[PDB]
Amino acid sequence: KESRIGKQPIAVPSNVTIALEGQDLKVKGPLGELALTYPREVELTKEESGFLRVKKTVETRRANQMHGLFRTLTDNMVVGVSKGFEKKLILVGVGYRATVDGKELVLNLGFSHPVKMQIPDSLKVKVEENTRITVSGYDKSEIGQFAATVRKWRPPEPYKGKGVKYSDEIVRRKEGKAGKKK
Amino acid sequence: APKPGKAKKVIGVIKLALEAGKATPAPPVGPALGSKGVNIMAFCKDYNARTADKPGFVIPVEITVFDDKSFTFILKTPPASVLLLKASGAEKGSKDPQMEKVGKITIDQLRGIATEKLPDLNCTTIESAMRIIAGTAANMGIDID
Amino acid sequence: MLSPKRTRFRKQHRGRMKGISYRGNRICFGRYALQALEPAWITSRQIEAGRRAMTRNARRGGKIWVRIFPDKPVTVRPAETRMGSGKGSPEYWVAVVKPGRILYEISGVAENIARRAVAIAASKMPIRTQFIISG
Amino acid sequence: MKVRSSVKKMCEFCKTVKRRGRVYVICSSNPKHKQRQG
RNA sequence: GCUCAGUGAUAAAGGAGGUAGGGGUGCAGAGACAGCCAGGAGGUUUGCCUAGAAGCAGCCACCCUUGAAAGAGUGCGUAA
Repeated sequence: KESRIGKQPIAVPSNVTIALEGQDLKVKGPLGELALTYPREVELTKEESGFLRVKKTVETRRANQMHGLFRTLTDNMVVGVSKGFEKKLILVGVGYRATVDGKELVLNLGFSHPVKMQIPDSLKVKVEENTRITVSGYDKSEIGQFAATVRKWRPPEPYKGKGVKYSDEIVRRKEGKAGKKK
Repeated sequence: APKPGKAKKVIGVIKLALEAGKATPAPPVGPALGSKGVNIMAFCKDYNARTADKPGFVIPVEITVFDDKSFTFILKTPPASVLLLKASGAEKGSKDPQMEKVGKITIDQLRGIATEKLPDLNCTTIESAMRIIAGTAANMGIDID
Repeated sequence: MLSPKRTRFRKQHRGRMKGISYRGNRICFGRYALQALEPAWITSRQIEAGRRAMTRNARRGGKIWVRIFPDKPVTVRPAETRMGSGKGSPEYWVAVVKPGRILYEISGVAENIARRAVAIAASKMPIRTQFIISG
Repeated sequence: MKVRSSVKKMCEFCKTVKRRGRVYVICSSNPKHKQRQG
């Protein structure tokens, strides 16, 4: 089944400049600047050719756990500070709508009181329609984690699928009626 | 594919197994394609009319409704099983294939059935069509000469 | 390690599973086989629940062979103290399944169908079982 | 999720992933296949 | 040199690519495997049974044709 390890060469266009000093590589771009801390026992340098390089100490099975890890934490920041990321959220059910009020967003999902969600840093939220809830971000952890909190309230029930669901999310509509004999 | 025909499919089509001259009853055809769109009143007259060229067996009918009230259908050839029953002169098949035989058919029979039922079989030569239906009689307990 | 027997004056001592010495058969009947690792007191309710299961996942196929047979009776005390020896038939009877000896045998079928068949049969056995093939 | 001692996969849609020393089996097909301990 | 369990300072059948060492085998730049895209056909709506069951209750049969590929066929599903 699954194949062998494989690196994903993602660097330059110089739309993103890297600057490593000590177990802390800096990522820049036309959007913003991100920073992540990396453990020791590993080295990283900026090749003159134009590719994020990374090496390991030995060829142990434990080394692959690290090398094969940092390999992504160096590319997700690239496309994150260039192509950017935007997640679309769609709601279902009567009475469910999305409306912005400045830096905060309010929703109404059955709750007697309109729940409010604050927008952190390095993240932007927009609402084109009362059914669409897009949230642009830089990295992936923030924009992603912020997508779980906005769906943590009331997820789509396996009966009608209402509340908050990601873009093009197949909740798989299941028949609520039971007892019937085929 | 030496035999053209591969076109668009899956468009809300219904297939039944009525008999030539039998579609007027309510209980039968009634529930069938009744809530689809076609009117039960129609079809019947246009069915026993085209199937009047050979009334005595069942002919595979293909009903395809549209966005309107109208409808269209095409007449096909009878099953490769019912035919083997007519040539063998038997009502139903056997209970245990090979173990118990109900009748036998000559080579000319299987050959004639492959020809009459050719514009529905995806084959190239004649020696194939016959061998295609030959495996059908080996299931209803009917050995071939 | 049991099979249908016949009436007789069966009623002797218990016995005692000794070293692997005795048991040490091979693979004669059937393609694959199944052996044990440690002796024990296999009852009839175990061999029957294991044999039927061996063909339960097959149904109408090859043939099952039994190269084993019980002997050592089994006497159990009701609930009172200890005045004398047990009966020998309260619960059942057993024997000795020492390692090295062959148990079940399957053949006339594929390798996979004959592989899973022994699997369930091994679950019915209280003692660990070792899967083999031939050679 | 059904505890049980011997988890074992259910359908082909089982990935059987070990998490925190606890072998889990998430099935996107039928939640009934989703087991905890194993 | 291994374990990184604090197991070692209790405890089984069974279950899991957690993991070290040695040998061997299958597929493999007449390019395999994971993933992505597309096809997955016709008779056989098969026989029997059933109010009905047309891969998919069950029993038996489980061959053939057109092709690069496709089994009267796995799981879900429909009263069908």
